[PDB]
Amino acid sequence: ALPRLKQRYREEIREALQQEFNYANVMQIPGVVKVVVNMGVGDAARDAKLINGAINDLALITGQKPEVRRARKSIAQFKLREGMPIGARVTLRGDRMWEFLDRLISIALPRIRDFRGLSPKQFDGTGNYTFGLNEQSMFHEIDVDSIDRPRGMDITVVTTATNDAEGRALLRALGFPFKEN
Amino acid sequence: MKTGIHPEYVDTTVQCGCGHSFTTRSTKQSGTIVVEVCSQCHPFYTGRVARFEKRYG
Amino acid sequence: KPVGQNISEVRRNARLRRHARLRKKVAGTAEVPRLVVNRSARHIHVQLVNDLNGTTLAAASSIEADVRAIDGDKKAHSVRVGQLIAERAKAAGVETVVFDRGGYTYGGRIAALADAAREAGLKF
Amino acid sequence: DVRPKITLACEVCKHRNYITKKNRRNDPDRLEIKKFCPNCGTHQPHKES
Amino acid sequence: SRNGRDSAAQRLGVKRFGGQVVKAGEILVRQRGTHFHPGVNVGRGGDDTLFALAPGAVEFGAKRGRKTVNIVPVARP
RNA sequence: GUGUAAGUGCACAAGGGAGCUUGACUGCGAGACGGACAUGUCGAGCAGGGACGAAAGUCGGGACUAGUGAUCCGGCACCUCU
RNA sequence: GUUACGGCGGUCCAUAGCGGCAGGGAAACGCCCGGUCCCAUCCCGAACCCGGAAGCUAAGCCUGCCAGCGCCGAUGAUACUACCCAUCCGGGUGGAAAAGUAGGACACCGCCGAACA
Repeated sequence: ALPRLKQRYREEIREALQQEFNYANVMQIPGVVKVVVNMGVGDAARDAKLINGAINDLALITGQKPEVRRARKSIAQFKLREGMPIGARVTLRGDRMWEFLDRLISIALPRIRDFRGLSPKQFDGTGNYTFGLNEQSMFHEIDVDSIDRPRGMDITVVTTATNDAEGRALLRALGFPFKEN
Repeated sequence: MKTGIHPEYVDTTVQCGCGHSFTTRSTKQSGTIVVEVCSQCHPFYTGRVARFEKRYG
Repeated sequence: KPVGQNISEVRRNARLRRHARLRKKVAGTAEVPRLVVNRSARHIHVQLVNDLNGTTLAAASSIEADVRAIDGDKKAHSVRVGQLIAERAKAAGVETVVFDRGGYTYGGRIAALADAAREAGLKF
Repeated sequence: DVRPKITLACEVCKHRNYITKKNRRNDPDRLEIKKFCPNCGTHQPHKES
Repeated sequence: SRNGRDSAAQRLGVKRFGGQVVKAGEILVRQRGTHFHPGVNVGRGGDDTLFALAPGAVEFGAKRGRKTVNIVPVARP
């Protein structure tokens, strides 16, 4: 079996992009590469338990155990020291990537309160989109009664595209609820 | 695939307000999953002078 | 025009770099030549190098039709290639060699062919 | 003090000795390491005294 | 005045120069870093000291941008 | 960036990470550097018994150069000495 | 012996690098397909490893051309300097820079193997 988003991209999105941009060789078609969800606690510098709550939230939402990022620089304004856990990170590739993308697009984004769309201006040169949530309640993989403190994210979708226009085209064809500019 | 480092998976029917049985794997153990809204039914996927005229005309 | 490097660049540069980093401790002589392996996704190749003179005493590969005729897996092809290099070294008079893994992990096909050279009469 | 010279004798009699130092607060418990013993010609572990 | 303190001279430098014949074990240079790198038949000590591993004549060469010291096995009479 | 001053080095890494481990060994040591002397420093290699490694091999503390005190006197452990 | 071929090495390791333009996939070199087996992720079959060849030269790779950026670089002269004259000033004999300029340069050599003879 194939995830429906991946099957859709294989069949119709590829031909749509090929018609739109007229790539010289078959393997210029821009595709998704990986998805990274970053949850930087920052406040975990005092109490470690915040990093554990972040670990559980990420593991529940993505489905795989997240990796704790160490602080690679000491700072005094944030009373940071090298080596304590600051934030988590998950790299999603392949089938798990596609499933997660389907879940997010079709369930999580519409569940956001007074959702008005995500700006299509967040790409950077190579068409790797990155937005950020403020809480984790949109996903039903978590329990509202279980959660106690909001924890936002930074979802970044790195693609094979070379330009911002191609990246936004691929994401819009995928079903991203962009705004209009 | 490491056996004991990740949670469970199960084919669950995802339900929306439109009335669609969505047979696909999920982690929720309800067997059938119900959501109120999704892409199929979401709306995104789917002057003072005037006030004077209303009041007095 | 792709924005960054291709994955082939990363792989090739990393392999050349980590082959060079192990060539520090491994160098071949006339009586103790360096047996360097080059492995692709489709084939495997070996040579016997005397590093002082920069020559090659013996060589073997899965390109050769005689070893291509075997129907075994990639591991079987590597095993037979190891046998070929072993008996060619025997015909070359070289008895002891030093195994140069060419920057690849000593496992799978390369380990199979190195073992194959070992029990075929090459002490290394 | 800190890092005092410590004495570790061979476990199997002969009271053969090596000396070294360690943090007595990083390693408060007695140190155990395996070392060559000349008379036995063998590698036995040595217990800090 | 705060100043007035200095350490002893360490007598570092090159001990045998190019063309000098040496015996095995003979110290070639006394250096702190690896200003000269070991070449053929030349080893490196704990304090980055170069010494001869075989008898012969000292030869200063450059290998891949680094100055190196090698020993040439002078021909037996 | 290299625990620590400075300098000489180190990107081939000597810098960052991971697995196993105790060579932070015993008997020695060709040949040397430096030196009034006393001090000090490097050292291939041999043997025993080990660690890591598929193997070649490397390991007689730490990238290197500071982190120390002669003789006398006395304490402790062992010795097929008296 | 030949080929726009693949590897292993070199050279007081850029005269070689970088950049631009134009090409190619015979065997090879790769990208590529998948995670069933050896094996792997401080999470991720991304990488490592394994199993295959549907597609592709878009990249890598290599081929030809550009001095463009970097790089190499004289001779002469000068700075400086050993010795000797010279009361100072300076001079004679010998050595001789750096910078700059003319220029060079889009690498060269070696050993195997592929395909062709």
